[PDB]
Amino acid sequence: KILYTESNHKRTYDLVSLFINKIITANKNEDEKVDVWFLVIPDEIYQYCR
Amino acid sequence: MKELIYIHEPNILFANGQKCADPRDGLALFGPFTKIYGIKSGVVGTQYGLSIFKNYINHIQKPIYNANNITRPMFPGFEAVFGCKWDADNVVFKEVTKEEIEKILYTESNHKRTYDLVSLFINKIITANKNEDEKVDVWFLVIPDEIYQYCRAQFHDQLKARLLEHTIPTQILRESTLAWRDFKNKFGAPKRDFSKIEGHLAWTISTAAFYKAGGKPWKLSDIRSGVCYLGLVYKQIEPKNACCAAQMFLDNGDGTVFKGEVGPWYNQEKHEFHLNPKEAKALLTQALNSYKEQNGVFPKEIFIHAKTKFNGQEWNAFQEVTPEGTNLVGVTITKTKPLKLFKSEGNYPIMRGNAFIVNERSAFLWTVGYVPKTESTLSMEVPNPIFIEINKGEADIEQVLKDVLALTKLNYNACIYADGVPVTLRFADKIGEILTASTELKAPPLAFKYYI
Amino acid sequence: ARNKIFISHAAPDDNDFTKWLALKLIALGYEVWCDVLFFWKVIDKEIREGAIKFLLATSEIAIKRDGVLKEIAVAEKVKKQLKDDNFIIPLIIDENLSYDDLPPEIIRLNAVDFKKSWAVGLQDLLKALDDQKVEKNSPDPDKSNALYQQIFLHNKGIIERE
Amino acid sequence: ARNKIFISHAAPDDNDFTKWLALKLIALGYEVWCDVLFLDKGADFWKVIDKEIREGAIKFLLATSEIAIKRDGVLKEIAVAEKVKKQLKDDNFIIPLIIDENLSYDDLPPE
Amino acid sequence: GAIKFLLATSEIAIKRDGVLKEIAVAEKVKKQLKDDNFIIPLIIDENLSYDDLPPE
Amino acid sequence: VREYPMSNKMGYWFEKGKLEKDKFNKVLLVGKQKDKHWHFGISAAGKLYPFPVLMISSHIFFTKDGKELIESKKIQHAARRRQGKNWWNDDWRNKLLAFVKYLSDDENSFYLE
Ligand SMILES: [Mg+2]
Repeated sequence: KILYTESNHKRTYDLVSLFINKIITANKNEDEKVDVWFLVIPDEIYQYCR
Repeated sequence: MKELIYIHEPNILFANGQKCADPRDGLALFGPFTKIYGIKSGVVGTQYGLSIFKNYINHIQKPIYNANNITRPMFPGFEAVFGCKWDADNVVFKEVTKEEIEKILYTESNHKRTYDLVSLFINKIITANKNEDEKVDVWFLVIPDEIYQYCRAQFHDQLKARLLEHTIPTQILRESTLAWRDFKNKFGAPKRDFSKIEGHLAWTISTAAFYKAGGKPWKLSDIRSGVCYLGLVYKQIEPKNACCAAQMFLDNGDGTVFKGEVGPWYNQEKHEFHLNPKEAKALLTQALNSYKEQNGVFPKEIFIHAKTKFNGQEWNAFQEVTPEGTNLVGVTITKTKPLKLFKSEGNYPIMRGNAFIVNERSAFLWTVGYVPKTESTLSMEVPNPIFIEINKGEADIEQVLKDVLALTKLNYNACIYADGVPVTLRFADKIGEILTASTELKAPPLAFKYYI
Repeated sequence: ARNKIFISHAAPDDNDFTKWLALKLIALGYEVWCDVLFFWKVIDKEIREGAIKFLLATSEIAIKRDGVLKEIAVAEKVKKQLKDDNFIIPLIIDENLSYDDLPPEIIRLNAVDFKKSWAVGLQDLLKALDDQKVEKNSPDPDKSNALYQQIFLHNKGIIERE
Repeated sequence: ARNKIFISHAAPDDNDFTKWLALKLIALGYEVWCDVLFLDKGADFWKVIDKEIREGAIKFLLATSEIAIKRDGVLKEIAVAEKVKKQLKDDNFIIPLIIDENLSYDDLPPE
Repeated sequence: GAIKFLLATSEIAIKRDGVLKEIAVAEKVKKQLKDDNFIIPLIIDENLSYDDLPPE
Repeated sequence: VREYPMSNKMGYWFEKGKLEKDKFNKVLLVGKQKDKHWHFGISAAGKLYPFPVLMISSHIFFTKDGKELIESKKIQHAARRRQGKNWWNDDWRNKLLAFVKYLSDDENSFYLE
């Protein structure tokens, strides 16, 4: 659904907001002391978002 | 002749799912439910404070023996209980000079004095977090006595509040606590004597540090699944009130999840300690959505409890935003009517867990009593029981008693046998004391680690 | 067969250490025999036939206790018949016990250090046990649970009088 | 047969160096006996330290340091090391590995 | 009570663990006394090579 | 009974000398603490829920020479917090029951006009 947005600015910003929001929330709600957040990004993210 | 039903002690899960009734025994025997690799300390104090902190950490490395070992369990040592390492040599120390504290204290404005005292420590903490690559799990603030007594718009509340946007677990330790031997009230004896309770002090401090560093010392399992035990606390701002919510529930893996559920809900009203329909609907939608995202399906019961009674309008709003198939139970827990039970022949108070059922819609519960497990009663004097009233909805008055007693056993800020009031209410109270100590946050963190 | 680890110590004082260690060893699948966990004839019996290791909770009072040295004396005797040099393992716990007041039947031996932290000592003890191939059952929390309650989680019992 | 490389060192600080030294030699396949890494708990350590120096050791490595030469318990391993060296007619037996910066071949024991 | 610890050393007195226990305590006591001239061995066995004794 | 006003309730205690040897039912209800005199006191609030009862609450009041009340609330609270350590479960029960039994008019009750 984020992939199909027309504007490239909206495409890259929403994908960034997708990953960081989950990380940010999981760094405020989860009681787990995560050390490094590893973002295993799918390959569609790399080249479709370009 | 009045009959008192008895509610049995619930069991709290420990390492490998093993059950016990005392955290001070369950941890020392079994170990925490989840183990962390270790705890990187972080200290913001003087050279005196850093020396005290290192001395205390190395002291709790060794076993701690308190005078009455039989009644209060001894402390094996930090690594012996929790299984992780907590060394005093891994300190990312950020020095605070007594002189800058002195120039802060000399300012005429008391509000500016406390703001600057908070700002010193928090800005040093922020600087280290963003500059020092050394990972710090918990920041331990060894404050001197001058801060505690001169500064009295609270130091602790603002300090915990102004760090919320950065999500930094912190632990304030007044140097009077860590160096109690060398803090005497000019008589030649300590101002407060920890000698007979040194082991319990080690228990409390170590448990607080372990929790704030990503470890779960123990979890609960003796609660009904599918129910979202939800607690509200109202705090005064002077003519506004501030509602704060804390929620506890069992997940798909049958693991209790205890987390705050706080959103800003400010009401300015003549009739105080009540919510407008919009605030209540928001409240309940937030909690239900949190349960939905944690478990997928909606709760089978929303066990709303509070220290106050709900009016009609907010309950109608609650029902309106509630989906179908979910029941709402509103319970008021009050601790004001003195019902002091004296045992006929003897010298030790009524056992904890006794319950007096008034009727189908009320009960008395002795969440504080005399616990044989430690042989030490939780109350010096006669313990006042909590009045549990099923204000709204349908419920079993004994089931509510056992549920409240279970909720009284999750205080991570202290490793006592059990809490006098249910933990959700006390932690929501702490949140309200902190979340109302600074500017409104767009999204406060929902982990107690940052508050307690 | 001998598949039990005798734990000797001072009766009124060393209870705390032995209780933790015995429960710790039981939780790991071992078979532990402690007087606090569980008469002189009986004590000797285990050391003479049932015991496979003799762990000495050594402290400034456990070496001045007449009844403990007798358990050491029989332990020295049993150690010889078994042709096992590694029979008596001196768990040193007291802070002020420093390798100069040790009784002569234990001085020749190397202790397991518990003076600085119990956790590393238990880590040391387990290492010695596996190095010496002491057999141990599965740490099932069932029969072990029984001992745990018999020790503390049965004490939780609530007298049911009116 | 004597196919083990004994290591002597000061008890408290030399551990770090010896631990790295012991593991590397083991990783290379050299059999190694360290007084803290291969000593069983509860044994009569001199009984087994002396015995293996006489019987188990084919090389003797001394982690030489400013305190490893002033340590009473190490020189005893040296003193027996010289004796077993004599019977073994192997002059290349004791190898005093010098690690300390401040120790420079002018406060070393005559042995 | 002891001020000196004379060890009647022979090819069997050094294989007697009971005896080795008595040295083990002596040595420590020697450290308590800092008396390096405490254990003063007595070798009567010409069979003993004089150079086959415990490190202590 | 001599009255001492609370914040939101009414306390009642015995002036020293009103009781025989300042004690009743072999239970001391007025005593001495250092330079001050402690006076066991009660406050009554009658409730109809669950069932009609008279909820009584225990208190400790302090006087200088057993005559007039110390006019410092902080001093009174501090004196009580220290005096509370001594008394136990049985000590509070005996004092409360003995103080109530003084109210008795007939053998097994007492009437309110
Ligand atoms: Mg706290």
